[PDB]
Amino acid sequence: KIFSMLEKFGQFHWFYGISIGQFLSCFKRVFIKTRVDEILWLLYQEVYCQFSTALDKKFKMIMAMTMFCLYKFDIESEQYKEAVLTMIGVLSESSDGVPKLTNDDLRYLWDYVTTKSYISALNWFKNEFFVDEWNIADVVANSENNYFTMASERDVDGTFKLIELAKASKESLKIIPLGSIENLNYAQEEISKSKIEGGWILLQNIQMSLSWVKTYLHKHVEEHEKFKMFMTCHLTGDKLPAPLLQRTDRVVYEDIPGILDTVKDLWGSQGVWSVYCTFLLSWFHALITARTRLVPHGFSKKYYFNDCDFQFASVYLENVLATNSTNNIPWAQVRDHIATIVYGGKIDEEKDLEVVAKLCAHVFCGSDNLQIVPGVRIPQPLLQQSEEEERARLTAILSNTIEPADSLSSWLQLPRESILDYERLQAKEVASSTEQLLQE
Amino acid sequence: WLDLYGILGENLDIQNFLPLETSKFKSLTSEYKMITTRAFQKLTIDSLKMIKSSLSTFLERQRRQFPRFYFLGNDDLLKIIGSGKHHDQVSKFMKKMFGSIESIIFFEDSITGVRSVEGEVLNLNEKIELKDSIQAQEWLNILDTEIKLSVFTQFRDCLGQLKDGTDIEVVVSKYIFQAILLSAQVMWTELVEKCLQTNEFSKYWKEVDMKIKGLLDKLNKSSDNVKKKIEALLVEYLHFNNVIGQLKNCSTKEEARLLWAKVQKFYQKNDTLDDLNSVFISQSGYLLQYKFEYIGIPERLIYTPLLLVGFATLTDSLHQKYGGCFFGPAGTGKTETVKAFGQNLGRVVVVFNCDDSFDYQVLSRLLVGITQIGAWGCFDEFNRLDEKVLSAVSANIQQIQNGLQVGKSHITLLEEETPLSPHTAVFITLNPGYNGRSELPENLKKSFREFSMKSPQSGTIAEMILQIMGFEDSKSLASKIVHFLELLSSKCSSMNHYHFGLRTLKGVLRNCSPLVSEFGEGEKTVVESLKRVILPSLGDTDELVFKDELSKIFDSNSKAIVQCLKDAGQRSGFSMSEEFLKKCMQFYYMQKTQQALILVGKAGCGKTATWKTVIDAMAIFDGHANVVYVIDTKVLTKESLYGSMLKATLEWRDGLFTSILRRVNDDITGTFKNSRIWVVFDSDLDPEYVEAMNSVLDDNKILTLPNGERLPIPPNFRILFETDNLDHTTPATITRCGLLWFSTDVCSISSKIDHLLNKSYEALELDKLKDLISDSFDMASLTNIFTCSNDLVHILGVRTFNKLETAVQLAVHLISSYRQWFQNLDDKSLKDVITLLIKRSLLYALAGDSTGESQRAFIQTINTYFDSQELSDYSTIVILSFSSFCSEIPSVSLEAH
Ligand SMILES: Nc1ncnc2c1ncn2[C@@H]1O[C@H](COP(=O)(O)OP(=O)(O)OP(=O)(O)O)[C@@H](O)[C@H]1O
Ligand SMILES: Nc1ncnc2c1ncn2[C@@H]1O[C@H](COP(=O)(O)OP(=O)(O)O)[C@@H](O)[C@H]1O
Ligand SMILES: [Mg+2]
Repeated sequence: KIFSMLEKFGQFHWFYGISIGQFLSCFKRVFIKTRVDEILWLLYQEVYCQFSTALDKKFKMIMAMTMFCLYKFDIESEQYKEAVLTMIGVLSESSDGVPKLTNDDLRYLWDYVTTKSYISALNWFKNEFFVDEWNIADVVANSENNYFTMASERDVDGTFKLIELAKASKESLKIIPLGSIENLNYAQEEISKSKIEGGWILLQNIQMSLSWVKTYLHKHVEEHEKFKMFMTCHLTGDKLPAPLLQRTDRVVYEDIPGILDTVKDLWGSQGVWSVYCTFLLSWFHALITARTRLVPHGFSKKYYFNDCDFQFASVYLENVLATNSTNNIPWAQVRDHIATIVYGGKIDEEKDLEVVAKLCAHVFCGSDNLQIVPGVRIPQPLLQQSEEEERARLTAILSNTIEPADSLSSWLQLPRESILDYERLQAKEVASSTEQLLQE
Repeated sequence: WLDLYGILGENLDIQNFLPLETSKFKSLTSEYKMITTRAFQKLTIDSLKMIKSSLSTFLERQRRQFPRFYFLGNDDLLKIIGSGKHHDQVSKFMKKMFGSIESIIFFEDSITGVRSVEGEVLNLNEKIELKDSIQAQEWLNILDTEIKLSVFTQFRDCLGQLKDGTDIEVVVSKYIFQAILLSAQVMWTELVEKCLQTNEFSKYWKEVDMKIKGLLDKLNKSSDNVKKKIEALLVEYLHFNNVIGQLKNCSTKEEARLLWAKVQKFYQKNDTLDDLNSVFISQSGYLLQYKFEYIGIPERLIYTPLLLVGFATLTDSLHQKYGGCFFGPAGTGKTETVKAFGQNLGRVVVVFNCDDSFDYQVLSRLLVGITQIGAWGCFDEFNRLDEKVLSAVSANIQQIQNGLQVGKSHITLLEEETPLSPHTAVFITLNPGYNGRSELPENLKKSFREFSMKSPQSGTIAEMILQIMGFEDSKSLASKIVHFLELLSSKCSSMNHYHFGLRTLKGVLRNCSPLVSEFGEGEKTVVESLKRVILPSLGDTDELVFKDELSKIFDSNSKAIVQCLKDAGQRSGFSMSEEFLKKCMQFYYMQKTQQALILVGKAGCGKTATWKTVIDAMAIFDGHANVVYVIDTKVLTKESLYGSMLKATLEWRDGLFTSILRRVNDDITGTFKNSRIWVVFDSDLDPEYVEAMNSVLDDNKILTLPNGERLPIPPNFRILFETDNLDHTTPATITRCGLLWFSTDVCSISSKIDHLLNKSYEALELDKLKDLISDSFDMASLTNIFTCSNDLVHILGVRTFNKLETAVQLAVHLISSYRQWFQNLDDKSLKDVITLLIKRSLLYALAGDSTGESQRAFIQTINTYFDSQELSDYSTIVILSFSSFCSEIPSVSLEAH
């Protein structure tokens, strides 16, 4: 049944195709890592962690919902069947009906959907059933395959993630973009050299050299221990060969949908004033990338705030803090430069410049008590603390925060109707897709 | 042979590299000596081309020795190396290497100084004696160093003079523009910091205002070179006054400090022992090093707020050695912003016009050319590159950025190790969301820092520039111009070519500049400039709208040129209608200040005749000989138009337009110096064919070839564009050219008949026949016949206006053919025969593309609408008696086989 699900997913999009070798290898890892139900449970979490990274966010929620479905529909009773199907239906705007009271998690889902919260209702199954998630680091570490491929939509790139991964692994990546015959020949020489003597290699934009990918890469993957191959392709690009993709591990890279999760990631990726400034910058970057997804109401268009803007803003913050050492930090200058030069360069309209100026005025007020979100207030550093103590205190005040269910409205200070429409449309699409998927 | 003898046949210790090439050169020397002796008392060119192939590595190493040779072609490199002792061949290519230098001052076989493009003269600190045995690269390198030292010397003693307390009005007559500019900026930032230490700003504001007024007074009575210098200093001082006035209006000190931080500041270190690195520029905290490269007196931009924010984001990008990315709609000032940033940083920004022909090898060669030099590279229209090439060169660009950031001495690109100068940088200007343009991959977009410049400030630009000419009321006039342009853009028909952005404002100002001597600097001049720029490009109802708004928002001889046009049409057989003469006047007045023109109208509406008779009028009026090159753009491919790279041996082959530009730049026989040269692109404006000339059309006036060749466009080199529609023509090339729309046809039916008849009798008593055929071409019947001819359904739909040519040519051919039997019959028979032939020609020219029933209806209506001889459907003239087709059928009895 799970294989039929994955085959339907591959029937949707070309990148989502699945072979039998990968599934059987995953089943082997189940045993490598009431008994038969325990192996079934471990199979569910192992297959989820293995093949969730090969799908984008909507298909991640689709797969999580239908897998939690299949498990619960197996285990629980028919009243649970009716309640879950009617809750998916009212989430899908197809069938409307209250659930029948019995355990507790169904009541939690009923609370989450009766408060008109949709994204959290979709993610409830992922947080409830599955208790593990995999990033690119977990995929690269826990794979017997030495060949990896990586996909993303246009106007986003995850080469920096692989560069960081190689740096933390004490390896030597070698980026060879494709598109010209000189780069193809250089990549052939380097792939032979790296197979002979070890070393990592990365091929960028493989969809722009489809003939070479169809011949040389096919005959190479078809046929050392410190050697890995990485390939980057565009999800909206031209179709790539099925056997070559089935012979390589597939990872889809996208920005983290959470706000607090984005803050935690940007904090873990990095005197006391420098620590405070980079904490504020991480919070601001997470807030603006969360607001960026809301096309018609959060902004006026679709923008893309990547880590390069974060790096440039952090460099500017350190340059300001080092030069202005008289403790009179030019907060207005920092606000103007971040809202105008660093994060405002890509902005084309004027209402978007106004809203990014409002955001920068909110997050860089330079006050002793700053309330960046309605739940968390970040005090300014004292005059007698150290860098390590400041970092520990900021991590502690970050960890105690709990993201609310309506964090796309209260934290972004937006009208509720637009957010409700966006969440309702997205959850309706996801629930309709899983309803069409679950009937066959 | 001269180039080969210069590189190998005369220089010593140069033949020890390649012995086989030395032997081949000796054999070619013997052959050339034998040929010269035979001439004094084909295969040589082939042998020269064959031995040219082996010279590629030699030229590559020569370019490695002097990195600025990468901007020269192989032939130019041969010319500059072969000039061992003449030394004048180098002086012609300084515009190709440096850009702002056009010649070298020579004195007694020694160098004295350089000469800028704008006519400025820079005197070197120490004259360098030139040896007979020296080579080009040594003295070129020491001249490159000496120019920077001379610029620093002029800046230093000019700054000392200004610090001593003298006024700038006496200093501007002594030093070059760059020294005055840099010293003035240093003095201004020092005084502004002194004022910011306190709360007082009014005294310095008043001092700056009096200095500006004094410069404006001195502007009128100064020489042309000094006029340009004072104009550029006045632009800078207007920026100074704007900044000081903005600082004076700050309520608190914090916002004053922030506003001072956001603007470019020009400091000078007072501890460094190295002279060339003593000046650093601070903006928003980041510091960049002045290069002290010679600039000349460029057209200084008006320092708008958008320009300052663009400068700030360029400095922010270059602090981490990243790339500068400017994106937005066309005609907003991206390339000019990059060039102005470079000029403020004391270097000439080298601009490249990207194309589809720029593959990986070409772009990588350009990158290694600019990184070895240390110059700043601008990749203008970065979207025009192929997506594959854009992804491929991402590795090279990232390698350059990493080498600059880590201070690596050498980088490896194109399978070779080359030094990387720390002064180099890369910029891109691109127009997103346009037809026929690729998209940058994100891994490449992460190596550039984006900035959007969709909305410029045209009001500040117009106000400052009109103040530069010294208009009495600058603020009100600028507001009126900008409001008028906005009303014209908002209250007109939504046509594709109706763009009223900033390039049209710049054209209006450039047209108002030379009319001060005829209309006076005021309202009349600006409305005349607005008319002469915008009116030719508007339609019919939009013309009335333009006139109405011009009368609303604004309160309010040419005999020789019109006489010249009338004479030109008289010798060409044309006729001056109101529309034709209006179009000729519009074309003349719009080309007077615009070097590139687009002629848009219906097919056969009068474009070619218009520009040909205007060309004849120019030849009569000015006395200049005129040569015209007509090129059909889409008949030829891009490779045959611009040029191709022979991938077998990596050598350059010229196209057609490039060939014309090269033979007008070379100027071998002195015939192109005092002539006008017109290139007419008489086909559709494909973006892929025309956008390769964006650097040609705009103020750059340069054609960036793939092989690094940078051919400048001479001021007498004008480009036309004759076309039918602008459906696929992108606005990027629309705004760069003065457009001339043809709302209606420029000629009448009767005048067209008369002109075609005159042409036909020019192509050939005759006076009696001409009078008879002119009398038979009665307009009263002809107009009604042509009006009735529109009812017929015609296959291969052609307007009846275009079918006059077929009718007149067929009729004249018929009379010419039957003239052999026209001297033995009376007048009435002659009239009947001629009118029968004319009716037959009109039938087969007007309804000849229609069915048989339509042809019968048309011969019926031409018989009713014309006494004369009737025309039947089978009527003919046999050897001269009218008959039918019934008796012309011969009896045919075919055999079986
Ligand atoms: N003022 C005039 N007097 C006489 N004939 C004229 C006049 N203006 C135009 N014509 C005639 O109009 C005809 C078409 O005009 P022209 O040669 O300028 O076409 P065009 O604009 O080049 O056309 P296309 O775009 O179809 O190539 C010509 O045969 C020319 O003789
Ligand atoms: N202060 C200014 N800012 C921008 N453009 C200006 C300014 N002053 C004059 N201009 C004129 O505006 C035109 C801008 O062209 P530009 O948009 O830079 O070309 P591109 O479309 O290749 O970027 C130039 O021809 C220049 O002469
Ligand atoms: Mg351009």
